Amino acid sequence: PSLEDLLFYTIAEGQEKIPVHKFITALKSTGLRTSDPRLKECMDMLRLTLQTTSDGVMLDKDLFKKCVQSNIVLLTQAFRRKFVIPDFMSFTSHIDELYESAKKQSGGKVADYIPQLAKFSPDLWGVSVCTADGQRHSTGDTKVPFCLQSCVKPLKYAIAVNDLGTEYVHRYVGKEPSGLRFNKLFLNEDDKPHNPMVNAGAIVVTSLIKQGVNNAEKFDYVMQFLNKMAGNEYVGFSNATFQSERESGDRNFAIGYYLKEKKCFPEGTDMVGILDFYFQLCSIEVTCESASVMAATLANGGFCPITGERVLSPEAVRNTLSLMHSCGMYDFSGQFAFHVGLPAKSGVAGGILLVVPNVMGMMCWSPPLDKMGNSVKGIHFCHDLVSLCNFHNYDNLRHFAKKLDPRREG
Amino acid sequence: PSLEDLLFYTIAEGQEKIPVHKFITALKSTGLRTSDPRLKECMDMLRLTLQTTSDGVMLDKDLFKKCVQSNIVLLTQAFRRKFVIPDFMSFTSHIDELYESAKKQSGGKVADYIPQLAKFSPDLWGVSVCTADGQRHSTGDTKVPFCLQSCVKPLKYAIAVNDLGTEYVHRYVGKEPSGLRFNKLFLNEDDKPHNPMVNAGAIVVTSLIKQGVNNAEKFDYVMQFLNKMAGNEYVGFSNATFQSERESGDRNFAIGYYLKEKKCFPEGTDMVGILDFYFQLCSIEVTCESASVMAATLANGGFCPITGERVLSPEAVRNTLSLMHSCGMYDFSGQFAFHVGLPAKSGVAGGILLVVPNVMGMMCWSPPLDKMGNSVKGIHFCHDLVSLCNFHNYDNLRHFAKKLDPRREG
Amino acid sequence: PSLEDLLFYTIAEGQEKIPVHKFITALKSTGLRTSDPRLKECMDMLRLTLQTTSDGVMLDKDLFKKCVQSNIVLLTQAFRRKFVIPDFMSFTSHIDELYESAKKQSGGKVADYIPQLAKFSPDLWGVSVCTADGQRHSTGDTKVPFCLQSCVKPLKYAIAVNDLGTEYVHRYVGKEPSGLRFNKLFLNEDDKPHNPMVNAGAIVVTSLIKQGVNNAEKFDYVMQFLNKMAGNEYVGFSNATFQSERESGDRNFAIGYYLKEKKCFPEGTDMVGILDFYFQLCSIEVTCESASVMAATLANGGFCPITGERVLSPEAVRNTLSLMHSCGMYDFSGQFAFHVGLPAKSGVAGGILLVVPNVMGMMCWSPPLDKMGNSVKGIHFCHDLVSLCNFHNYDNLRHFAKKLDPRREG
Amino acid sequence: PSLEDLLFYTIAEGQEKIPVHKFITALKSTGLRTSDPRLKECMDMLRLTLQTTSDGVMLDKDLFKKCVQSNIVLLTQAFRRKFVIPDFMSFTSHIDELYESAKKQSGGKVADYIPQLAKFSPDLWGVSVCTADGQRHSTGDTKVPFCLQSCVKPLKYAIAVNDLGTEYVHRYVGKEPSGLRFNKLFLNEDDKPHNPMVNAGAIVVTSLIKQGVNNAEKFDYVMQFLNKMAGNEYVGFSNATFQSERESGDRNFAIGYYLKEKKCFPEGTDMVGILDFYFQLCSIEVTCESASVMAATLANGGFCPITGERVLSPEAVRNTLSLMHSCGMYDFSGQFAFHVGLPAKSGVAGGILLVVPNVMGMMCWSPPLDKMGNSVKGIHFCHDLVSLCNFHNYDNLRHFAKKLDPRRE
Ligand SMILES: O=C(Cc1cccnc1)Nc1nnc(NC2CCN(c3nnc(NC(=O)Cc4cccnc4)s3)CC2)s1
Ligand SMILES: O=C(Cc1cccnc1)Nc1nnc(NC2CCN(c3nnc(NC(=O)Cc4cccnc4)s3)CC2)s1
Repeated sequence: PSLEDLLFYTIAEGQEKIPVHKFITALKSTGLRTSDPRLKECMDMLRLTLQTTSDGVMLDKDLFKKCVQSNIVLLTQAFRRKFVIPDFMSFTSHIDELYESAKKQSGGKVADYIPQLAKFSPDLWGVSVCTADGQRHSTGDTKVPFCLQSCVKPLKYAIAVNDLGTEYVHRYVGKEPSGLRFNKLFLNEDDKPHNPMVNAGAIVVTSLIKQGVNNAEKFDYVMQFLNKMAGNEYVGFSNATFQSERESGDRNFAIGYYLKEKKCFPEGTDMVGILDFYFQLCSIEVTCESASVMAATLANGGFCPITGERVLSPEAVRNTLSLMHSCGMYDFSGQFAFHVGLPAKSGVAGGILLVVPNVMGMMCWSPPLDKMGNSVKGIHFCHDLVSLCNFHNYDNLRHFAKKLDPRREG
Repeated sequence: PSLEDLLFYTIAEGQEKIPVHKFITALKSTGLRTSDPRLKECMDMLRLTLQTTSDGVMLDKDLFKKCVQSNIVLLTQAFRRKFVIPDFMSFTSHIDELYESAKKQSGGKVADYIPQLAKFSPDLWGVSVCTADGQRHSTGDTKVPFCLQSCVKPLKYAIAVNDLGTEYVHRYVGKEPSGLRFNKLFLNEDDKPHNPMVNAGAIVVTSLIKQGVNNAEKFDYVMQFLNKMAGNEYVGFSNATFQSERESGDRNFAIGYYLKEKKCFPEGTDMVGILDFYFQLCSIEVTCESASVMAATLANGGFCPITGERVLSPEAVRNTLSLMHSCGMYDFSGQFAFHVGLPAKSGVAGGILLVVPNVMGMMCWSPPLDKMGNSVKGIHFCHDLVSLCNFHNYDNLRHFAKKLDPRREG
Repeated sequence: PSLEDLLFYTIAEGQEKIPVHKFITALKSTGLRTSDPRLKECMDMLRLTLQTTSDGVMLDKDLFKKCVQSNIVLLTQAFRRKFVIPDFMSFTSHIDELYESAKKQSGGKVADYIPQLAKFSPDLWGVSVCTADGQRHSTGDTKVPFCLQSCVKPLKYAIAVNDLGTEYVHRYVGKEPSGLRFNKLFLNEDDKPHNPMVNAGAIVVTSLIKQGVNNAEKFDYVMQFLNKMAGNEYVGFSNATFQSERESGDRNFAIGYYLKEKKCFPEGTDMVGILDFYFQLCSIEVTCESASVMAATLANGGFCPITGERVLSPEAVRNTLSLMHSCGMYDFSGQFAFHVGLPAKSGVAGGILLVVPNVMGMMCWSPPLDKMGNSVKGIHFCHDLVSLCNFHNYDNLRHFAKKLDPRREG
Repeated sequence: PSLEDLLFYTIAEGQEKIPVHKFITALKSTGLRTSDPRLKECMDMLRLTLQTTSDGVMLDKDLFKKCVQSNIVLLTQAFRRKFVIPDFMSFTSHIDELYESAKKQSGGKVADYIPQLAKFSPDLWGVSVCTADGQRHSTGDTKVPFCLQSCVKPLKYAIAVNDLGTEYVHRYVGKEPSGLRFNKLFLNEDDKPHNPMVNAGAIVVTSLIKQGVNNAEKFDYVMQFLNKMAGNEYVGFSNATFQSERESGDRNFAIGYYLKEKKCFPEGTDMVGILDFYFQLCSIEVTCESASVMAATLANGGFCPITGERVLSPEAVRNTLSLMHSCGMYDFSGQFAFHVGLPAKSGVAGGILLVVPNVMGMMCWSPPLDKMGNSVKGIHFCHDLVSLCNFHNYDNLRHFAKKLDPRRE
């Protein structure tokens, strides 16, 4: 016996050779993408042999085995229906009506704080899925770049905990939501910002990453880090949005100066420089496809699902997902933690970085904000998602009424 | 083939009959207890045949089939390692070290608010486990009764949601934590108490249960409900602490009068009576074993693990562990949700009703409280439990560092 | 060939004969109810032959032919999927999600003008469907009686036109919406009330039905008419709300006196009597199921869908849905006609008698009104219904984007 | 089996030749025209073969399948009587007497506001039909050009909603009829014009189409759009009527200035320029044949029936037909909505752009207006049309007394 031939016969279906197109649509139907980095040796040796013998698209038992030999384990799990969502193509059908039912929520106002987020169309709306096994799906404006704005706050918090540890990082920032009037206090009773998901806490966290080095290297360090979270998909930077947050952030200068007064940074901090490094991290660009892999990295204990690389410590991922649970959606956070129960994080460009732990990561994006600062279609979509599947933090995996469980068979 | 004899041959050893004592120690090894209600028919048929032959206590393939036939389904998955914790014997050993390393915490103050919760010894300490499949283990003072006090707050909330629905119940009480700033206000900004786990909201929740009938019937109904949650194990009532909580609750009279003047009850409420019903519900007695079954009912989507009866709707259990996560441990709730990540609920008698969703339910009890009102040994124990197993709400089930996962084998 | 044998084998599945329950569940799957009046000969001879041999309960070619022969035309088209909605069982599933998402609409104020509409619970909520072919479905509090109030205005208008004709009836009442400046004037520029759906016009309409006869017979005639419109389902009368609307309708007395002054009644009118008759018609009781059949008569050209009886002339049906289109939802009529595009009529009890011409009739009921006077959940439902299917008056039956069309197969 | 011969055998009538005229008159009898754009490949190859062996007008089994092969789907539905109106030739017979009894309205007065609508004869009267499947018929003066005047309001409203969407567009214009003591207020209570079908509302919608660009491009953009709506039939422009409407529209200037005062345009609007663009859009020319195809695109969910192209989004068509229902016939709208129940739009030149949804589009035209501004022969025709068939918005498709159903056999 051998898994290469075991896999060979499962696609061969009693015939003696496999057309390679029949193999890739079998592959593409599992939800994997042929561009997947863990499939690259196999696609290399398929493209080589559809050159080697350009006659017959067809593959004998060793022509198949020489091609899938080096990734065979991940193709067995794909074809033996062992991915976390086994019937991925029903799931994407469901994603599609969830996307298309959120698509007709009219309302919201595009953030017009700066000329750069007024430049985005209200009818843009994209959602991208990446599961803990690399299965992907997108619908809508998923390859359109936009800035994370404060979707970067969990990502930089995780990096800070990864290099520094929870105890150090939480000498300087709290771990609870403020209370839903204190939309306007900077510090809790211990003179620490309430948590890493508010501006005062984010600014303090930004002050802890890669100390002792200038703002050019730190930005690279976070970008090197954000690159691996996305399995090297698109992570960019829009200098346009940086310059306009550069002279329209009197609040962050207010927070920055208030924090310097009450001695909330580590010794030797250049506060004004930390604000610029902060403003830059907010102008970093992604698409929903790029970002959903970042989200799935958090869904997968800190391992990038499409590379197998250890990006974040499990301690870092854990803290980041518990604070996104409770403080991730501005004033809607408690309502969100009750009704949706998923770690999510919103940003003013229209992003919602969503994580369904142990299953998948997501990014939803539509620029029209509601009156608390959260993308309207994102909020609607994430409600309909939990109303349809047992993904809520406190749904039961055995008795879940008439919800769906994409993790299961029939 | 047939499952009854298959089970016969796995116990029989290739030998020709099974001593009845070896069947029961094999049974107890899975963590079940012979008193299990879903095992009643099978233990009935053992007591019948241990009358027939008062020596020759060994059992045929056929007579083994005679007793186990009618509970064979849950006896096989018991013996095929298909319970949520398959190696239950080691897990309780680990529970045992956790219990006995928490046992050495000197500190804490026994509640002396009343002559009845001060009359309890500081050295009592009991921990009880019930898994979603019915496996049980206890260590320490697990069978001595004590009152839930405000461990009953999630339970009566669940009942309320069960009968009325989330939308009705949350016309009258919020669903967010108040904030470690607004721990001293009675109402949120919408003139509703912040959440069902603080006295102002609990009192309001108590006013919604089974309206239109007098307080004697109401108490009976909550007691019937608490009976099903515990699989008909011990739930009692201490008239002593009822009289001493009626004699010292100017706190609740203040809250009640404020809620009654401010139009926060449903119309036709006899507020002063509701306070008595409220005081009554807090004086209800349990043991840690009884209460852990109550807890496991919540861990199990609303099905009592030792009877299989659907007690609470999944909507009620989901909401109840969602509010226990964010508002369950008084001012320690945010620190608790961060470090422990389990829905828990504390009470001044020394109780912590703990839930590991999809795994197990628990009750720890030791009357010495810390200065936030939480049992000292209870808090220490749940820190050590999550520090040892990947039970935290946002641990990953695949990559989890140096933690242990009792759900798996080798 | 034979129409009965053809049906026999289509259900028999090639097997022996048909268990009587298999035919009955097959029947209910088309959406008809065994209570259907045009099915009653077939059900008479079903229980007639289930006394024949108290156990079979299986049915030959010629005993199946024995029962269905006399309704065979209506049963084959039901079983040949030829009703206006062929796959009725998903459609009701969809109605079910529509009902359950509107059920979460918090808002509204229950009418407290009278002690009789304040007595209703804010959470009562029912929706029920009857198609032009008699297929029925219900969800929620559909069997609870409530008064039509001014849902009766289209019905009595229809009665009036049926007996007198369009030209006579519109000597006394207009046929346009007044305009959202003239929501508060009684007469249009021709000294006629603007249309039959506002109180002055309804009051005038009440003055033309069965003139020359006393008010006791007049009420009987309208009740006989409403009986036929509902296929003899529930139509009642609340003398409480009648007595309470006559003691508090100074508005209507003002209207009556003004119309009497300006000579807007037919000669020989006892105006004060017509007001009493008008108040009576507003206190007529229905349930959502009864009233939805009334609606379905209007969807069906004036033929009762569950009896085949011609109740209203097509001239009356056209005009009444033409006026319900433009003047039916008080001040919300123009906004409703735009977005919903369905003839509807709202009433203060919380009813919306809604009609999808050529498809189905409906009645939704929830007592919370919004501040234009229309049931909140009723309005939300009719928004989502049209947001989901191509039922809007000026949707296209061929190119309709991603809307659904329950009228079609695949 | 295969469709070309199934069609061949249905026309051949068991015989072995088809004269080409027998196929073509069979074709016209369905109401299609040989000029139909979705038939031109079949007609190109038809007289190609009446050139190849140009004596012998007859068609073998293989020669018929060479000619009809690329348009076969639309040729079978035509011949299997599967168009929305199957007996088109009786229906047009009915259209003929409906036209001919309306020819008998003496009355009305021709618009003489400008010398260009006074130059038209009161006895001009044309009606043209285009069904949602492209079947056509006309009677009378159907090839005579005239301007849309305010027949353009539904068309440009649709263009705006197609590009802008319902919610944006109705930030600037209401969606209700005002009420008929209020044929004279400019703005409703939210300071928006009542609806896109009155001059103040139309002027505002004209201000939302293709903002930020010059007036020549804007006009071209609307002209390209109207061209697709008519399947590239006649859409013109009367520069004469433009000069006389810019010369005599002080109320529109009155309206324009009032709307400027009350902040009713989007920021950066050159109002006086928007009026000029508005005056141009009103002087755009059509015939009743061209215009009936425009109507049928609205009858057909936004697809031009004689080209198959998607021109308007289904949302745009829906909104434009709801507002033509209720505000389309000036002060006569409510009476028209009641008795006729069809989305229609009238114009000062004498046109009525009529739509029977899911069936057909129409344009009736006779310049004599009545005292509310609607062509008398137009209004009379549309009463008798609905008086004869179950086309009213709230007729029943199953029980309709003694009316006709041209949709049925
Ligand atoms: O006469 C015609 C025909 C016609 C055609 C052409 C020219 N003229 C007449 N129609 C009429 N029908 N009913 C009439 N008499 C009623 C007296 C009782 N109501 C009221 N009276 N006063 C009121 N005040 C306010 O509402 C305050 C307010 C708020 C907002 C706007 N305005 C006012 S409401 C209704 C009127 S007149
Ligand atoms: O006000 C709002 C908001 C609003 C809407 C609705 C209710 N409440 C508030 N909208 C407005 N739209 N237009 C306005 N001003 C223009 C002034 C120029 N015209 C005229 N002037 N005078 C005129 N009367 C006559 O011709 C003859 C006549 C007849 C009857 C009585 N009296 C006189 S028409 C056009 C209107 S205000």
